[PDB]
Order: sequence, then structure tokens, then C-alpha cells
Amino acid sequence: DFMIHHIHALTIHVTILILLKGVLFARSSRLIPDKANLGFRFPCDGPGRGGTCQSSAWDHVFLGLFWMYNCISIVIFH
Amino acid sequence: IQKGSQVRVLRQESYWYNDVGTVASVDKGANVIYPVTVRFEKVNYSNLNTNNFGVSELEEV
Amino acid sequence: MNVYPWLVYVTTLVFPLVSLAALFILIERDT
Amino acid sequence: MLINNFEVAGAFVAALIAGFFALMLSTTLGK
Amino acid sequence: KIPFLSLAPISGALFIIGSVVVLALANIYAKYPLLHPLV
Amino acid sequence: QANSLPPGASSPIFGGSTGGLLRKALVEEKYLITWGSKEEQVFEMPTGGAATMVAGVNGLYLARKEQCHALHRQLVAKFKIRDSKIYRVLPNGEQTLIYPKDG
Amino acid sequence: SHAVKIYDTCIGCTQCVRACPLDVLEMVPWDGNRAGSIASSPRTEDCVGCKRCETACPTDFLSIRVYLGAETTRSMGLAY
Amino acid sequence: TRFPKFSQDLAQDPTTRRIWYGIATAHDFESHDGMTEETLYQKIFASHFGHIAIIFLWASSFNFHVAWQGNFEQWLTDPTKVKPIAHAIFDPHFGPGAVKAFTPEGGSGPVNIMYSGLYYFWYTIGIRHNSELYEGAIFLILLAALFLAAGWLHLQPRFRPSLAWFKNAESRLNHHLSALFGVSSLAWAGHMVHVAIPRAYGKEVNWSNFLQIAPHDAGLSAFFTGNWGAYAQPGANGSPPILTFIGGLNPQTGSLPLGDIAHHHLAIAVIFIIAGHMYRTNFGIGHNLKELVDGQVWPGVGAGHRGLYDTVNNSLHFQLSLALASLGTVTSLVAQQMYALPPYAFMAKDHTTMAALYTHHQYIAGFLLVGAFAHAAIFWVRDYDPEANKDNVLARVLAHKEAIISHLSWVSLFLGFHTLGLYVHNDVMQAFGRPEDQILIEPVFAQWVQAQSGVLIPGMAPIFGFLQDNATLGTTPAAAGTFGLGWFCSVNGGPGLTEAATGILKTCFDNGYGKLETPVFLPIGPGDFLVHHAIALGIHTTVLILVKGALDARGTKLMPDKKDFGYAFPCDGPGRGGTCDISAWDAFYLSMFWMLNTLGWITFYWHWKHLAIWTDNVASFNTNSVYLMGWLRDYLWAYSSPLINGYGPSAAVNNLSVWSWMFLFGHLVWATGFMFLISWRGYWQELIETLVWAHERTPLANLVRWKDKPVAMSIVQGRLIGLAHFTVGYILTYAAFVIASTAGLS
Amino acid sequence: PLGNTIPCSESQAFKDLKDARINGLKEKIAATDPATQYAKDLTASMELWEYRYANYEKNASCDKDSGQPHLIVDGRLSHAGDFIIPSILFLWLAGALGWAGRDYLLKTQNAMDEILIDFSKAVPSLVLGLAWPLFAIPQILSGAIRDN
Amino acid sequence: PTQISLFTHHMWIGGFLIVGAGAHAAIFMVRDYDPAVNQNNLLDRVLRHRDAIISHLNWVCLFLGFHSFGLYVHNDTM
Ligand code: CLA
Ligand code: CLA
Ligand code: CLA
Ligand code: CLA
Ligand code: CLA
Ligand code: CLA
Ligand code: CLA
Ligand SMILES: CC(C)=CCC/C(C)=C\CC/C(C)=C\CC/C(C)=C/CC1=C(C)C(=O)c2ccccc2C1=O
Ligand code: SF4
Ligand code: SF4
Repeated sequence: DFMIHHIHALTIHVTILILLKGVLFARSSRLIPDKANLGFRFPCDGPGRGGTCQSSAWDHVFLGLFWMYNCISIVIFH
Repeated sequence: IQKGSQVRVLRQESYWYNDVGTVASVDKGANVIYPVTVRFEKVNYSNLNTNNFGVSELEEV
Repeated sequence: MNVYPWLVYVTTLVFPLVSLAALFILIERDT
Repeated sequence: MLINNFEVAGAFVAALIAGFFALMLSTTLGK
Repeated sequence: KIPFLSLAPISGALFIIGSVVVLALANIYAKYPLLHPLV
Repeated sequence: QANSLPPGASSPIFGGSTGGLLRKALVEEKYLITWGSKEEQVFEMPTGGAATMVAGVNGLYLARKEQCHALHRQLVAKFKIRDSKIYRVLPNGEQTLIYPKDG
Repeated sequence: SHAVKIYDTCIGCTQCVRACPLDVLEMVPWDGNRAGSIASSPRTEDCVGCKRCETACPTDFLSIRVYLGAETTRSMGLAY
Repeated sequence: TRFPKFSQDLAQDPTTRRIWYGIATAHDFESHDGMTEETLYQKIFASHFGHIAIIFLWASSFNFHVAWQGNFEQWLTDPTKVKPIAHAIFDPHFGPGAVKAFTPEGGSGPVNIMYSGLYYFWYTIGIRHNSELYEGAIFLILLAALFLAAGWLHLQPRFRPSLAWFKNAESRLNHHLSALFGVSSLAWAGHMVHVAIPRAYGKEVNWSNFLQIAPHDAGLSAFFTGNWGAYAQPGANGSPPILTFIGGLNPQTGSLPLGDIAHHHLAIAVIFIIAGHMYRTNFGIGHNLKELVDGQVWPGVGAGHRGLYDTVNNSLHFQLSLALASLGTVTSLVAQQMYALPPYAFMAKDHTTMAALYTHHQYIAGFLLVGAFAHAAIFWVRDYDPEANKDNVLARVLAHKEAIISHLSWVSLFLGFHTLGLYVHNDVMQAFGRPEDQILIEPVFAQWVQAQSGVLIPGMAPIFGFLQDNATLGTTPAAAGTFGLGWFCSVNGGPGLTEAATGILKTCFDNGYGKLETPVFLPIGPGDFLVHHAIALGIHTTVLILVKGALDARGTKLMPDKKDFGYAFPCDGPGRGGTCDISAWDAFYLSMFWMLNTLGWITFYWHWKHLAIWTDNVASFNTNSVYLMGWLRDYLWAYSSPLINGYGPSAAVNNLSVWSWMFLFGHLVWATGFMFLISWRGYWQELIETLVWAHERTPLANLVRWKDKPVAMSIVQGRLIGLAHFTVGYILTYAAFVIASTAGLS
Repeated sequence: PLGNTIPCSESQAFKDLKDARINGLKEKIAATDPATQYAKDLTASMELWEYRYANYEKNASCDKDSGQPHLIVDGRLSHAGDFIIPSILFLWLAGALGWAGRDYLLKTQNAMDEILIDFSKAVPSLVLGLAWPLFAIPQILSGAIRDN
Repeated sequence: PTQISLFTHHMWIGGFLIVGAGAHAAIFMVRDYDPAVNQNNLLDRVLRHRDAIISHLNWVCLFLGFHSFGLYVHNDTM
């Protein structure tokens, strides 16, 4: 029970990490300073500066859906 | 090649290679490399349908 | 059995970390 | 009957010849 | 062209459902065949 | 001190963030934008947060040239300032202009 | 640094210098169009490769091509 | 930042991308700095010498470990009970349960039970002692030392050869067909007649006595006088036959007879030495390959094959594409003839060895095919010249590439639509309590191939029938004895047929063709039909992805100048719709999943058909292979039982606990792939930017600095690492299952 | 009797599957009330299943061992109802749909009309879909269009 | 089955609405954020140290993953 609740704390905290990093870095980052002009729902800002794949806040919602799946699946399995 | 003539595009790198468009305007300046404006019934991958081509890249049909 | 277990310690544990340290020296020093 | 330690030492002498030739080939491939 | 039934979702979906009903009544009429009976 | 404005430029009122300068600005390069405002007006930082620019010439140090260019395009698209000059600052203090080059 | 080339198919539509977030490009006079100008890249060391100038270019195939090359601090887009 | 020296563009990268790309472009010798063509071919030549010696030291390992800590001489006394042993275990992590679990009965410690068939190999090729295994180990270490010394020698400037020596292609074809494929086959025929055949029948011949003891007692007078047949007779005063043609399998060992092996390696050696006399070398006679290739013209292919000599010869990527495609087709043929006609004694009853060997060679064959089409696309980007290949067949299949891609598309959708529809129909009919409404298609054509092969198939016949002995085919109308009998009683042997009653030709029965397990041609049905169409779907969709990657590698409508961006590049950005996975590397990448799925379907089929045979439960395969809950339940759920009970809290561990741990390991590695495959780059770049901020502001720790800047991995690197984890997890999960399910049958 | 397949008239395991299901039905009718909508559906299922096994009997469906009906596809006229007749039924109705959609595209050539289906140009396309070989064979014999 | 299904359903609906909460907080950040409104308040000062929040979230996510799943992997191994 200790170990399954720390699994649960992990999965809640990673889903927080993904969606909160989407929220706070929605407008700008060190990578893309003008992300708010690109919008909430854009694919990327190109393969340059290394590549900006899934840098939109939408894409953090996209990753947080799988991590919520992970969270709630281990909750109902427990 | 005048206004309203159906042309086929001979450019290899074009989207509209072996496709037929309408000549909308021909530039009368001899310095222009690609003077003939062709409008198309189909668009490219950037949702645009006009281009400037040259004379040698166009075939009259 | 017919084991040299000190050789297992040398070549599976010590010598890989030796090798990664040597390759780190190869990939991180200027000339 | 299995193989004793002296023939394993002979195999290691043979592997030392092989390891020397590999060590020469790898460095002259590195040039 | 008529309102709300001329649309491609509606026309396509009523085509799907009409084909599935005509097929289901064909399976009821033919007593659920695996093959076409020759004899 | 280590981040000193040119004489004639005043600092905008900002309570300082964590999105700003790192060790690269000490050791490799940093960038400096100077613009001219007619009043004190509230602008979004490119590194996160909000700041207020005072009337006069305002200078700001950023880690990248794109942060300065995004700040300049936001100043054009919202508050109509088109005389931002973007400079590249070396660690020894040598100054060169990089935007605009043409004048 | 990434390598930026502008061919002769450019029509001088003034769109690749506005869509650039880094000011790599500029307009010089030219004779081969109606607009009288062509884009050029004298500042390819500051280019990050973001391909916003190629999204905005309105021809059939893009008159400007950026080629991904050797990477630097400026071209990896690093604030550190 | 001096590494990598071979790319200055990579070396001045200040980030962590420099190390990853120096590792990943280390063997792309053409794209390295200052590389000329002479230096290219000579570095590849010495790399080959080093690799051949790696293969030999790896081969010497087996001989050393079985001679030092195996049980080979103990296994010759009873080949049917005591299990082959690979090597012994020294792992300090084991507790007492695992120490006693990996220890056999009568053993003095924990060992690995060998599942690769090397004891059966070494028995059939006539090793009978650990000392012969030891001299094999010594000879392979010194032969590896000779090949490294040769590579070292051929990088010295007196023995470096010229590009003309590399690009001759006449002498290379002559010498490889004559010496590499023919003299070595002749030498292996000589080994089988001198060593393996008389050590099968007691009479042990070694390196001290081989000059005195002959293989046949009418020795080398039967060669020159034209009486070749005396090698095939039993002969006088002993002398078992060394060049014979029983055919099929041997009854007494369940394997291929050794005289047929020796006669095979004589005959194809003769054919290969004759085949290495075709091409033009320095004695005037022969074919020159430029006029021989460039003279294939007929008026439906235009210019024909003109210029394809230089197209193959100057491009190593075309040559490597042909080599990998041929080698993988050969490797699939290796896998499919080892189960069908087993070559080594007592290998067919060791079931998990047959499973592991088939699955081994088939997965490796899928790798070589996808690499063949990868280097095809690499040829298209880097080496193809449209002006040196004017209107030849290569330019025409570039010209109508739209037809090939759309027709592979049509075959793939055809096969997948109908195979999925019939399988899901069979699922719905077993769901609704109705297994007699299932669409069940007897494979008529493959049973007809069985019928002309010699299998009964009692409503099908050969077209030209049988001869007067009713065992020889009508399509081989000579040789009544020599191979109606052996081949016919092999392909209709096995358990469940050729019983005591009979009434037809299987009345004979006393040669021993009922003690063989499995028929040579397995019986087939509707599940076999459906999984063959699934196999065809897998192969065709993999060919679709790969041929689309090869032919679109130069350019398309969406990206016309693709060849200027190389083989492996990320995209051309989000514009013109978006261009994710546009490169030919990305079609390698996406076909890799389809290859793994294809070879999963192939080895899932082989495994369930053989475990249904081995558990005497072929009715379970014939009932449940037509629908997919049968594949889930009776194959995947049912045979998982000794695997996942390899360790647990209530039963103590056994020898399958390592396969249980590796099964969960592969599940973990496979799903760790999914992170790099689903989540992509800019998330990780922004995350690492926060990590950079956290490190430079933590005291006691900002005083420790990186020398390469922490960045996220690149787009192509994120794809490649996710694929490498997917593939490693795939192979380890299935290797764990295919060994632990079959070793835990009992 | 072809390879690992014999017809239903001498198949033991088909007779076992048949009797198992008929006796399971007779036990399911005989334990219930005949006026409660369960039993008349079971007698309808009984009559339907007796007709289905008689149908598998008289037209020669074919089994062995597991006693379930296997179908033979190479073009025998004795097993023509396995493949040949639902082949030409599939060709008729799929060529109807494909030719109707193709002729709809040839008569419309418009982007509003692909999302708003004009039925006056859609249902006669479907009727000439119901006679598609007579309109599609001479256009194969003529030729379609020049494009590369 | 009512107990397993009601727990499991309400867990899944709960997790979906929490990912939607992260989604519309990010959508507010792109669209409806005004620097003129949020000077030196809680919402502005959160953006001002967002690197500290996301890096500390990254560390506790790593800590939870090691100290729950490496325990499970230890149990596998032992
Ligand atoms: C990327 C995604 C994508 C999407 C969203 C579409 C979407 C569409 N495609 Mg399409 N397509 C695609 C990719 C895509 N395509 C690709 C990759 C190809 C290959 C190059 C094609 C090639 C293609 C072709 C060739 C055609 C389409 C057509 C269409 C349209 C179908 C209209 C419809 O379904 O209603 C269906 C409407 C009917 C079936 C009307 C009949 C309804 C009757 C009259 C009602 C009365 C019946 C009554 C209820 C009784 C029922 C009984 C019954 C048995 C009769 C639709 C908007 C078709 C089109 O243009 O629209 C017509 C068409 O011809 N596509
Ligand atoms: C004789 C066979 C042969 C030869 C000589 C080559 C040679 C070459 N290939 Mg290659 N290829 C082959 C077969 C071959 N290939 C096969 C069989 C495949 C299918 C898998 C491929 C698919 C392929 C692709 C897509 C590419 C090449 C490329 C290349 C070139 C450079 C390779 C390089 O620098 O990076 C070396 C390779 C790596 C650094 C990848 C390492 C991945 C490792 C091996 C996976 C193992 C993971 C892990 C460590 C396993 C441990 C598990 C355990 C811990 C549980 C080179 C000319 C590249 C090129 O650009 O061509 C010019 C290129 O992009 N190949
Ligand atoms: C109940 C049985 C069943 C079902 C549900 C399907 C379902 C399907 N089939 Mg089909 N098929 C069946 C039985 C069935 N099939 C049988 C018994 C045969 C043997 C004759 C076939 C042979 C067949 C072919 C050749 C094709 C299909 C295809 C298809 C797919 C689209 C067809 C369609 O009507 O869309 C609407 C119609 C169109 C979009 C155009 C009509 C094209 C038709 C199908 C072919 C006509 C072309 C030409 C005259 C003849 C083809 C030459 C051929 C000999 C190679 C679809 C999922 C297609 C496919 O699998 O995709 C790759 C396809 O081309 N099937
Ligand atoms: C491609 C794969 C495939 C194939 C070949 C089949 C084939 C079959 N299925 Mg099946 N099925 C499939 C996939 C497939 N299924 C899938 C994916 C599912 C899950 C959804 C099912 C679920 C399923 C069920 C539950 C059942 C079947 C049944 C059947 C059988 C009877 C169909 C029939 O003859 O009707 C009769 C045909 C005629 C009487 C011919 C007359 C046709 C008229 C003239 C037109 C009707 C066609 C159509 C509606 C178009 C409209 C035309 C318009 C002009 C009105 C048949 C052998 C039934 C069965 O008993 O199995 C043995 C049945 O119980 N299937
Ligand atoms: C392109 C589709 C395709 C592909 C790749 C395969 C591939 C394969 N089939 Mg096969 N098959 C197909 C279609 C296909 N089939 C069709 C449509 C049928 C009729 C239902 C069959 C019936 C069949 C049987 C009975 C057997 C196989 C078998 C096999 C395997 C061995 C090779 C062989 O026998 O060749 C034979 C393939 C053909 C003769 C068909 C070629 C593909 C045609 C040209 C596509 C168009 C068919 C057309 C629509 C049919 C209607 C014509 C007319 C009546 C209108 C192989 C992997 C064997 C097997 O399962 O191994 C255990 C087996 O014996 N198939
Ligand atoms: C007018 C409809 C129409 C017609 C005549 C065709 C015809 C064709 N298709 Mg296409 N296709 C269509 C619609 C159509 N398609 C749609 C809507 C899609 C998106 C799902 C596609 C996706 C598609 C792919 C991926 C491929 C083809 C291919 C092909 C060719 C091979 C035969 C085949 O397998 O068909 C296959 C048909 C499908 C897979 C789609 C299923 C059938 C659709 C739904 C029919 C559309 C119905 C339409 C709305 C009816 C309107 C009626 C009108 C009176 C209002 C053939 C010429 C193959 C090819 O290139 O061959 C060389 C190929 O790989 N098609
Ligand atoms: C099973 C596959 C898998 C695994 C192991 C991970 C693991 C991880 N993910 Mg990930 N992810 C996955 C699938 C997976 N993910 C998928 C499919 C997606 C797509 C949606 C994502 C998307 C994703 C996002 C968007 C994020 C993560 C994050 C993380 C990290 C979470 C922190 C943590 O758990 O602490 C510890 C690490 C583990 C529990 C991994 C196993 C460690 C083992 C038990 C220890 C090994 C011991 C030793 C080192 C071995 C030495 C052997 C030697 C030979 C090398 C972690 C490293 C988050 C992150 O970075 O937060 C910090 C992050 O934001 N993931
Ligand atoms: C010399 C040498 C190698 C020393 C060893 C160096 C040492 C101590 C550990 C080895 C490094 C390790 C273990 C991790 C770092 C890798 C990393 C940046 C992962 C984040 C990342 C993820 C998770 C993705 O999914 C993804 C998808 C698509 C594109 C990019 C990415 C991406 O970037
Ligand atoms: S790739 Fe991006 S940064 Fe470079 S020139 Fe184009 S728009 Fe500017
Ligand atoms: S390159 Fe493209 S965007 Fe730039 S001026 Fe020319 S046409 Fe306009």
C-alpha cells in the first residue's frame, strides 16, 4: 500500500508537471519567446533551434492525457 | 500566351506539373524572368493558387 | 566450478568503467 | 574430462596474440 | 437540394444504416448462409 | 555592475525574474535592446512576467537575440515603438550594432 | 550555421522578412521582377533554422531554402 | 570538443548533440572530412578484416566454454535425457534459490542450459571430445589473429591496394565463386567424407592418423577409373558409404544423412568452381561485365541495362543493398530448411532449440531486408546519376514510381481488409456460439504443391502422377530406388500417420520412418491460410513503406529537392501543411515497426503450430487459429504459464526465472521506446532549460559545470532511440517467451 | 473427398456438432413455458437451425475432424457457391458504388456538391451504377486520360 | 461489478476533467492574459519563477519514480 500510493503520488505529480509546464510556458520560453503569437494550438516552430516539436501548450495537454491514463489505470488496478 | 489561355506547366519542381491553368496577366517588362501569371483551379499545399511562370516553362494546349 | 571469478570482476565491472573513463578523456579534451 | 588451467593459459597466450593484432588494427584504423 | 438531409454526414450515415438494414433482412430471408446453395 | 546600461538609458521598473540571464551572458555573449517610449506603459517580458517602461530611453539585457526581437515585435504590434536598437554585448564590453544594420 | 539561399523565383512580396523572428534577411534592389527587390541573407550566423520564412513564401516551390548545417549556440537557440 | 575529428561541423557543436552524432556518423565514411575514394575502400577493407576476426573470436568462445565448463562428453553418453550446457554462471547477485535452480542434477554449480544447437552441430560434424573443442578454440583464436594481422598489414602503404583492385569485379566474382564458395564447399565435403561419416560409425579419425586411414577402402582408384558408384555401395570389409543419395531424413537420428551432406558439398562445389570460370580475367577468355550488362536490351525497356555496370561498381550502397537482400533471403531460407529438413542429430526433439533457431534466423533476415531497402534509398540520395543512367530500367522505375507505390498500396489494403474481415468474422461467430458459421478456407494451392512434392493429400494428385513403384514422382521419372523411397517416407512420416495397419505403400515401415517426429511437410488448414495472408500483408506493407522510401528519396510533389537534404534529416518544417517523417530514413523507421510486426506474425505462427504438435494438441491449433481470441488465449495466455511462474512468492524459483525477468525487461524497454516515439522534442528542450536553470543556481553544485551544453535529443535521434528501445524490447520479450514457454512444457 | 476435407454426408463430427446443438435446444425448450416469448423464439431458432444444417447437408459443405464447414476456392463448379457467385455479386455491387461515385464526380466537378449531396445527380448515378458494365466496358476499350 | 464500475468510471471522468483544467488554464495564458491587469500579483509572480516550480516538480517526479518503481524493480530482481 505504501508502494502503490507512492506510484500514485508519482503519476499525479508527473501529470501536474506536464500540464503546469504547458500553462506557465504557454506564452514564452527560453526556446520560443513569442509562443503566445503562435497560439495555443500550433504543431511546432520548425526543426530549427534543435527542433521545437510538441512545444505548444496543446501538446502538453496531449502528453498529460497519456499520463492521466497511466495515473487512473494504476488507481483502478490497485 | 495571352490573357485567358489554358497552359500546361513544364516545371519539374512545381506542384502543378502536367496540370492546366489560366493565364491571368502577362508582364510587359522584358527584365522579368518569370512574367506570366497563371491562376489554377487546384491549390498547392499552402492553399494558394497563383504563380508567376516563364514562357519556356509553359505549353499551349 | 571451472570459473575464474576475479576475471569476471575485472572484465565485466572494472574494465567497462575504465573504458568509459578513457573514452570520456578521448571525447572531452581539446587536442 | 574437462580442460585444466594450463590449456586455458595457452588459450590466453593465443588471445594475447589476437589482442595485440586487434590493438594494432584499431589504432591504424583510427589514423 | 433539401435542408439538413443533403449534407454528406447525413446522406452517408443513412446510406450506411440503409445498407445494414437491407443486408440484415437479406440474412433473415436467406436463413444466414455461408455459401450460395447450388442444390 | 556586471550588467551596466549605456549612459542615456534608464532601467525599466521590473522586479527581476528567473527567466533572464545565465552564465553565458557572463562568459560568451548577451544582447541589449534600447527603445524610446513617450510614457510609462506596461509590457510583457519575453522571459516571463510583466514590466513597466518609463518615459525616455529604456535598455534591457537578454540572453538571446530572438528574445530582443520578440520584444521589439511586441512593442510594434501593441504600443507602436519602431526605434528599438538591438546590440550584441561581449564579456569585455565591446559594443556592436546588429539591428537595424541598414540604418 | 544554417545556409540560406534565395533563387530567382522570388517576386519581392515582403513577407519572408516580416515572418522572420531573427532578422536574417533583408531586401536589396534587383531587376528581375515587378517589385524591384530580392531577399538576401547576410546574417546567417544568427539563423536558428525555424523555417518561418519558408511557411510565408507564396510561390509554387519556396524561393528561399534554408539548409540545416553545423550547430552553434545561436543556431540551437540556447539562452545558456 | 576535438571528437569527432572526422566531421569539423560536428566537432564545433558546443552541446551534447556533438557526442551523439559523432557516435552515429562514425561509420558513414563517405561523409567524413577529407575522404577520398581510395581511402574509403581501403578503410572498409580493413574494417571487414576486423569484423571477420570478431566473428572468429565469437566462434572460439563456444568451443572454449563448452570444453571448459560444459558437459559435452557427458552428453554423448545419453543425448536424449541430459540437456546441453552453454557455459557456467558467476553472478554474485544470486541467492540460494537461484543457485540451486540453475544447477542441474549431478552438477557442482549454476550453469546456462544451451538452446542454440551447438552440441547437435558438433555431434554431426564429428566432434567427440572436449580436447577437439579446445583445439577448435585455439585454431579460431589464431585464425582471428591472422585476420587482424592481415587488416593491419593492408593498412600499411606497401600492401594498401588500388581502386582498380577494388573495382575490378571480374577477378572478384571468379575468385569468390571458385575459392570462397567452391573450394571451401569442396573442403567441407572432404571433411564430411574423412571425419564426420566414419566417426558416426565408430571409426575415429584425427589429426595424427588422417594420412594413413582412407574414407573408403576402394580409395582413389574409384575416382580416376570412372567407377564412381563404389562410394555409394556398402562395399567390402566395412567402409560405410560416403557419397550416397538416401534423401529426406535419416530414421535412426531424425536428421539429415551424412553421406547426402557430403555428396551435396561435392556437387555444388563442382558447380561453383565451374561458375567461377565465367568472367574476363588476364588470360583472354571470359565475359566482361560491362559489355555483358550493357548488352541486355530489348525494345520494352528502352536503353536496357546500359550504364548499370558503372552504376553498381562505383556505388557501394547499391552493392550493399543487393548483398543484404540476398543474404536475408538466404537467412530466411536457412530458417525454413532447418525445421523442414533438420541437419543435425537429436535437434528436432529439442523443441526450444528449433524454436530459438528459427526465430533467430527469421528476425535477423527481416533486419537484412530492411537494411537492403535502406541502402537502396541511400543509393537514391547519394549515388544515383540520372545522366549516367539515361533511359535504363532504373530510370524507368524511377519514372513510373507512382504505379509501384499505388499498386503496393492496393495489395496491402486488399490483404489487410480481407484477412482482418475474415478473422473478425471468425471472432464474432465464436462469440455468438456458432463455430460452424466461420469462413474457413482450405489452402488448395499449397496442398497441391504438397501433392506434387510427394505428400498424399488424398483428393489431390500429381499432374504427371507416380511411377511403377508409387513413391517416385512422375516429374522425376528416373531413379526408383534413390529417392522415391526416402523422400516419400520422410514427407509422409511422423506420428499419427504410417501406423501398423495401412494398406497402401506405408506398409513397408521397417526402415524407421515412424520414429521421426513431425512430417517434412506439415498438414495445413484454414488457420494456416489466414496466417499466410497475414504474413503476405506484413511483407507487402513492409515492401510498400520501403519502396516508397527508396523511390521518393530524391523528390516528390511535396518536396522536390529532397536529395540535397540527404538521407536522414528531420523534416522541412510545419509549412505547406507540415512535413513530419518526410525523409527516406523515416520510411526505414516506419517500415521497421512493420517488419517487427511481420516477423512477429511469422514466429507466432511457427511457435503455435509447433507447440500444438509438441503437446499432441493439434486440434487446438486447427480449431483456434482461425480466430483471434484463440491466438490471445490458447497461444499467448496458455503458454505463458511456465514463463510467468519462473519466480514468485509461493513456489521457489526455477531455471525460467531469468526468462521471466527478461520478459518484464523487454516490456519495460519496449514501452520506454513509446516515450521517445510519442513525446517529441520541444517539451524536452524546455524541460532541460528549466534543469539548466536549476543547476546553475543550486549552491555546492553550480561550481560543477558541463563542457557540452545540455540539450534535448534531436528529432531523428528521438525517433532512432525510440525505435531502438522498441526493437530491443520486442526481441527480448519474444526470445523470453519462445524459450521459456517451450522449455517449460515438460 | 479432397485433402483433409470430406463432405457432410459421411462426416461424423458434423453429426456430433449437429446433435449436440439440437439436444441443447430441446433441453432449452423443454424447461420453459410455451407462451412467454422465449420459447417461440427458441422454436424459430430450432426451425432455422434445422434448415441451416439441412442446407449444409444437401449442397455439399465439407469438414473433417473438427466437423466445421471448410470452403474450397479454386474455381470448381461443384463448390461454385463458395467463391464464384459472391464474387460476381461483389463485383456488381462494388462496381455499382465505384461507378456511381466516379460518374458523380464527372458530372458535378464542384466542391459544394461533395459535402452537400444533390440527389438529382446522385440517384441516377446509382441507377447507372446498377448497370455499370454496359457503360464501363467501352470506356476501357476507348481509354481514359493522358497524365504521367 | 457495480462497485468496480462506479469507482472506475468516476475516476476516469475525474482525470479527464483535471486534464481539461490544465488545458483551459493554458488557453487563458495564451488568449486572455493581460500584463496590464496582472502586475506583481500571484499570477504574475508565478510566471516570474516558473523555472523554479517546473524544475522542482521535475526533481520530485524523479524522486517519486525512483522511490516507488525502483522498489518494484528491486522486488522483481530479488
Ligand atoms: C483526409 C481525409 C478525407 C476526408 C474527410 C474525405 C471526405 C470525403 N471524401 Mg475523400 N479521399 C481521401 C481522403 C478524405 N476524404 C483520400 C486519401 C482519397 C484517395 C485519393 C479520397 C478520394 C475520394 C473520392 C474519389 C471521393 C471522395 C469523396 C468524399 C466525400 C464523401 C461524402 C460522403 O461520404 O457521403 C456519401 C453520400 C452518399 C453515399 C449519397 C447516397 C445517399 C442516398 C442518395 C440516400 C438515399 C438512400 C436511402 C437512405 C436508403 C438507403 C438504402 C441504400 C442501400 C441505398 C467526403 C466529404 C466522394 C465525393 O466526392 O462525395 C460524393 C468521392 O467521390 N474521396
Ligand atoms: C553489412 C551490413 C551493413 C553495413 C556495412 C551498413 C553501413 C552503414 N549504414 Mg546500415 N543498415 C543495415 C546494414 C548495414 N549498414 C541493416 C541490416 C539495417 C537495418 C537495421 C541498416 C539501416 C541503416 C540506416 C537507417 C542508416 C544506416 C547507415 C549506415 C552508414 C553509417 C552507419 C553509422 O555511422 O552509424 C552506426 C549505427 C548506430 C550508431 C546505431 C546504433 C544502434 C545499436 C546498434 C542498437 C543496439 C541498441 C542497444 C545498444 C542494444 C543493447 C540491448 C541490451 C542493453 C539489453 C554505413 C555506411 C546510415 C546512413 O546515413 O548511411 C549513409 C543510416 O541512416 N543503416
Ligand atoms: C462480404 C464480402 C466482402 C466485403 C465486406 C468486401 C469489402 C471490401 N472489398 Mg472485396 N471482395 C470480395 C468480398 C468482400 N469485399 C470477394 C468475394 C472478392 C473476389 C472477387 C472481392 C474482391 C475485391 C477487390 C478486387 C477489391 C475489393 C475491395 C474491398 C474494399 C472496398 C470495396 C468497395 O466497395 O468500396 C467502393 C468501390 C470502389 C471504391 C471502386 C470499386 C472497385 C471494386 C472493388 C473492384 C472493381 C475494379 C475492377 C472492375 C476489377 C478489379 C480487378 C481485380 C481482378 C484485381 C472493401 C472493404 C477493394 C480493396 O480491397 O482495396 C484494396 C478492391 O479493389 N474486394
Ligand atoms: C470481409 C470479411 C467478411 C466476409 C467475406 C463476411 C461474410 C459473411 N458474413 Mg460477416 N462479418 C464481418 C466480415 C465478413 N463477413 C465483420 C468484420 C463482422 C463484425 C461486424 C461480421 C459479422 C457477421 C455476422 C453477425 C454475420 C455475418 C454473416 C456473413 C455471411 C452472410 C452474408 C450474406 O450472404 O448475406 C446475404 C446476401 C444475399 C442474400 C445476396 C443478395 C444481396 C442483395 C441483392 C443486395 C444487398 C447487398 C447490400 C446491402 C447492398 C445494397 C444493394 C442495394 C441495391 C439495395 C457471409 C459469408 C452472417 C452469417 O450467418 O455467417 C455465416 C451473420 O450472422 N457476419
Ligand atoms: C493479392 C492478393 C493475394 C496475395 C498476396 C496472396 C498470397 C498468398 N496466397 Mg492467396 N488468394 C487470394 C489473394 C492473394 N493471395 C484470393 C483473392 C483468393 C481466393 C479467395 C486466394 C486463395 C488462396 C488459397 C486457396 C491459397 C492461397 C495461398 C497464398 C500463399 C501462397 C502463394 C499462392 O498460393 O498464390 C495464389 C494466389 C492467387 C491465385 C490469387 C492471386 C491474387 C489475385 C490475382 C488478386 C485478384 C483476385 C481476384 C479478385 C479473384 C476473382 C477473379 C474472378 C473470379 C472475378 C500466399 C502468401 C495458399 C496458402 O494459404 O498457403 C498455406 C493457398 O493454398 N490463396
Ligand atoms: C468515388 C469513390 C471512389 C472510387 C471509384 C475509388 C477508386 C479507387 N481507389 Mg479510392 N478512396 C475513396 C474513394 C474512391 N476510390 C475514398 C472516399 C477514400 C478515403 C477513405 C479512398 C482511399 C483510397 C486508398 C488509400 C487507395 C484507394 C485506391 C483506389 C483504386 C483501386 C481500387 C480500390 O481498391 O479502391 C479502394 C477504396 C477505398 C480504400 C475507399 C473505400 C470506398 C469509398 C468509401 C467509396 C466512396 C463512396 C462515395 C462517397 C460514393 C458516392 C456515390 C455518389 C453517387 C454520391 C481505385 C481506382 C488504391 C490505389 O491507389 O490503387 C492503385 C489505394 O491504395 N482509395
Ligand atoms: C515504461 C516506459 C516509460 C518509462 C520508464 C518512463 C520514465 C519517465 N518518464 Mg515517461 N513517457 C512514457 C513512458 C515512460 N516513461 C510515454 C509512453 C510517454 C508519451 C506520452 C511519456 C512522456 C513523459 C513526459 C511528457 C514526461 C515523462 C517523464 C518521465 C520520467 C519521470 C520521473 C520518474 O519516474 O522518476 C524515475 C525513473 C523511472 C521510474 C524510470 C525507471 C528507472 C529504473 C527503475 C532505475 C534504473 C536503475 C539504474 C539506473 C540502471 C543502471 C543500469 C546500467 C547498465 C545503465 C521518467 C524518467 C517526466 C519527467 O521528465 O519528469 C521528471 C515528463 O515530464 N514521460
Ligand atoms: C558520453 C555519454 C553518452 C555519457 C552518458 C550521459 C549520461 C550520464 C546519461 C545518458 C543520457 C540520458 C539517460 C538521458 C538524456 C537523453 C535526453 C535528452 C532525453 C530527453 C528526451 C526524451 C525523453 C524524448 O522522448 C525525446 C523525443 C524526441 C526528441 C527528443 C527527445 C529528448 O530529448
Ligand atoms: S529559418 Fe527562421 S530564423 Fe532562419 S531566416 Fe528563415 S524565418 Fe529567419
Ligand atoms: S523568398 Fe519568398 S517570402 Fe521572401 S521575398 Fe521572395 S517570394 Fe517573398
